[PDB]
Amino acid sequence: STIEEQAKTFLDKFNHEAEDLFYQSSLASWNYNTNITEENVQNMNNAGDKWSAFLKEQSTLAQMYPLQEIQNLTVKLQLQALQQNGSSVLSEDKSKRLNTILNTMSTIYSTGKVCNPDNPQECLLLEPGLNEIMANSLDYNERLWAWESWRSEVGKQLRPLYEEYVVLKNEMARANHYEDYGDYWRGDYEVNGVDGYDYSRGQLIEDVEHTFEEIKPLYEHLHAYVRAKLMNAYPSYISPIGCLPAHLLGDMWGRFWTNLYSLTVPFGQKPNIDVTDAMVDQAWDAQRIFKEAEKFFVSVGLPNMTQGFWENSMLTDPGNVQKAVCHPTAWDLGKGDFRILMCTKVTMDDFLTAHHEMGHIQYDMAYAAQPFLLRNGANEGFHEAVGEIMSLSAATPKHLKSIGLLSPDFQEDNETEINFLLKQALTIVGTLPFTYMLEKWRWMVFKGEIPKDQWMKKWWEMKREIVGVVEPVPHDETYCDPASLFHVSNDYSFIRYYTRTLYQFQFQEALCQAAKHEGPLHKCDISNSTEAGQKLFNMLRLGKSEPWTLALENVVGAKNMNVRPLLNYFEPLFTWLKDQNKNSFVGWSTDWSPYA
Amino acid sequence: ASVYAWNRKRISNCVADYSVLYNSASFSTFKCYGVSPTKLNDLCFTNVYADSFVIRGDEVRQIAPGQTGKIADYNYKLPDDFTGCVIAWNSNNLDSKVGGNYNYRYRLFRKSNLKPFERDISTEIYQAGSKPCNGVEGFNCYFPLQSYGFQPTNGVGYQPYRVVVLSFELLHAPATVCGPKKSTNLVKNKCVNFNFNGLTGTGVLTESNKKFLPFQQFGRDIADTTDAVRDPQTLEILDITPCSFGG
Ligand SMILES: *[C@@H]1O[C@H](CO)[C@@H](O[C@@H]2O[C@H](CO)[C@@H](O)[C@H](O)[C@H]2NC(C)=O)[C@H](O)[C@H]1NC(C)=O
Ligand SMILES: *[C@@H]1O[C@H](CO)[C@@H](O[C@@H]2O[C@H](CO)[C@@H](O)[C@H](O)[C@H]2NC(C)=O)[C@H](O)[C@H]1NC(C)=O
Ligand SMILES: *[C@@H]1O[C@H](CO)[C@@H](O)[C@H](O)[C@H]1NC(C)=O
Repeated sequence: STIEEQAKTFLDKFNHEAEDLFYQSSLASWNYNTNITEENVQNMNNAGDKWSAFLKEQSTLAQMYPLQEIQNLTVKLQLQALQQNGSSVLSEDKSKRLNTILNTMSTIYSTGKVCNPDNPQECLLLEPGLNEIMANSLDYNERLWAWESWRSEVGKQLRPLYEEYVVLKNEMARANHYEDYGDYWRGDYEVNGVDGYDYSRGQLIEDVEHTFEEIKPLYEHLHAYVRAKLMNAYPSYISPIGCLPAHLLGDMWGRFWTNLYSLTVPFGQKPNIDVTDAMVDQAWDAQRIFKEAEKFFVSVGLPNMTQGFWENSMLTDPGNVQKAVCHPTAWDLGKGDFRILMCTKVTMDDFLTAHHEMGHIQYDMAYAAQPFLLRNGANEGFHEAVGEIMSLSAATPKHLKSIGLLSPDFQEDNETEINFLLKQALTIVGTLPFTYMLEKWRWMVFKGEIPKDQWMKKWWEMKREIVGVVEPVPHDETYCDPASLFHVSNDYSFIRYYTRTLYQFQFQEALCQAAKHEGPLHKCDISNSTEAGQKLFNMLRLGKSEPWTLALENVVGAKNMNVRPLLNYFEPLFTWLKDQNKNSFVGWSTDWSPYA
Repeated sequence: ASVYAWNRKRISNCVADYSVLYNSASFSTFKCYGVSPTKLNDLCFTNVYADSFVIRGDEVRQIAPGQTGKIADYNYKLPDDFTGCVIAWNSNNLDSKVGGNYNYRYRLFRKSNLKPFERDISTEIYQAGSKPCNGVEGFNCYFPLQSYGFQPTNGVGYQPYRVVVLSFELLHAPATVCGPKKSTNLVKNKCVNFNFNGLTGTGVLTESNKKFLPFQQFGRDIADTTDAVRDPQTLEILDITPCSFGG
């Protein structure tokens, strides 16, 4: 009666009831998200604590098992999920104080209140309106005022709150034998099993920027081009030596340059690739869109969709008193239950979103054969990257023409190719610097070697080197501008978005090579190539049973992260940028400011 | 019944029609290992044994010769040389409950693998470690019996399937169950060959006026040559004459 068999029997007892309870809870959650009503609300409680009232006890009894000698790596890894102290290591007062501070910070961040002084009785929130008006306009006064007001009424009273949150999170990190909460986050990309596949938390810190510097010549070029368009859009507001302010990026944070794409259009003569008029003319309902997505998925190589999903899952227009939130989600309710939740309509964007959600469902089924504690991806980014692969391949013009979205006699050329490529890069490679700098700043703030004074101003100079942003209004210590973001107060690791883009680029590039296609990467199509889908499913079926480094070995030949697909994809854009902004000089200056 | 309490039935002394069930589309799985389903109606055994229960959909492949699994080892076991057939069909519409078909249970833990054609219904608490589980479950205690979470939405694999396995025993005692025989029509005044109730021969059949006692089946005149028969259905006496021949 060795302890290994005792642990195996404990897992066998645990997993069945855990699956049953998780299935019940997920079914209730899906019902409430499909039936917005008070009756479905209390049910959450009736399950919620119960889940904990089942999980914590199993976590309570997952300590006397000596999880240090089990030969089966799968068994030890599965048991490691239950052998987690969590936040229970802290005292009750500390835990309740942390919970209260998280609640208040999230509520105050989500309840941003800015009233225009002319009409002080009508404030505006993060919901459309002020953000919508300032994100789509051509002005410097209103945008800057809105940015300052938002950073003032969210930053003033959250600086001590975020400080206390960070220090208590770090304290509980030491409470769980972690010298830093940054290491706690990096533990997702941490494996110490098979030799040659192990990864460490410290290595990832440098590896994140090791693949980041190579896009600096490209991204800056776009910025230079943007700056060129800035000299064609903003008269005497951005110096050619310097760069643009925060509120002129199109968003209050400047994560993406989509809001600035219209200003920086490369060639507006050629219309963009749009076939939504065809689906409206051809009467493409939600059913037709889902059927075509299913057919393309089958052509790729994934197994055909099963029944039950087409009836239980909602597809379009909650409509009447039977209301439902339809934010794009793919629900893996467990026990062989997979459903979609998204308002599908007659749009190519809705087509791509449906492709994304159903690819998420397919990936969920791919590792559904894994046990309850292994039915997840190797890391956070793999799920979203896999979901986005098919959406990327479902928008290629060749794919549209094959299923007859584009005209059968359509003819694309270099002008629309360059326009589309720049449009994609303005968001894809235009967000990597901001994501990397935010992740690094969060790494320092969790590690805490920087003092509390070195929070704002350091940020506001560091953003100069990476994102290329000047200060429209000063910020010394009286706000918390970085802390006033959605993925800063909800305890969300921000490296997932950085990793997802690189993973999806690598997978798309590898599929394009091993899919029998010729030409540029942006026009690559994986339709009717079942070998590529078979290799993709070989990757997907691993789930959590294999390390992420070992997972990154079937579709792609590199277990680590590389930047080569990023440069290869935007090759025509890079060679157009090289001879486009010849008059101006690339790079920005960190000394110039709009006020000086 | 339960998988570990499989319902056992003995069938003997009747005529068994197999093609009637074989020619049915309501059975999801129909696997025969002894002989072909068509040939089954020809030969016959001395008795039949039926094991009936309902299991999970994914476990149907577990019940087979040379197959192992939790059901195949701790709930019900079959030998490698099993003779007979297995018939399974979905019971999601009936057995699975909206509130959960937790009435059904399966044996998850057992000290030893079950023997072929053997049933275990023990409810003794199982022990996985050195600590003796004295009554109430402790650390190394796990219940052998686990319920079922059948729901209307559980995927095809989790739907409960009704499974019945038929085995045939042909002990040296006289056979008691056999398939239907099928009888043709009757002709007269023509040289034909016949197999009346297993008695075969050629000749021409005519109407006669002999008076059998109520228990004879045929008759012979002398030198032991059959001359008359009684048809098993109409129960009338027919006379046999050899077909004409000569030089
Ligand atoms: C998934 O695709 C396969 C391949 O077409 C489907 O299999 C056939 O589908 C057609 C039309 O959908 C039917 O007329 C055939 O009878 C199917 N044959 C078989 C052997 O299944 C399959 O039905 C599709 N899955 C679903 C749920 O529709
Ligand atoms: C075998 O079954 C047949 C079918 O019913 C029987 O034939 C009928 O028997 C009844 C009995 O009164 C008669 O009224 C009918 O006229 C018969 N039908 C015919 C001759 O075509 C037959 O008797 C049965 N054999 C038995 C009982 O030995
Ligand atoms: C949604 O919930 C309300 C409130 O309990 C109930 O009256 C209604 O029947 C529900 N509808 C569905 C489709 O479940």
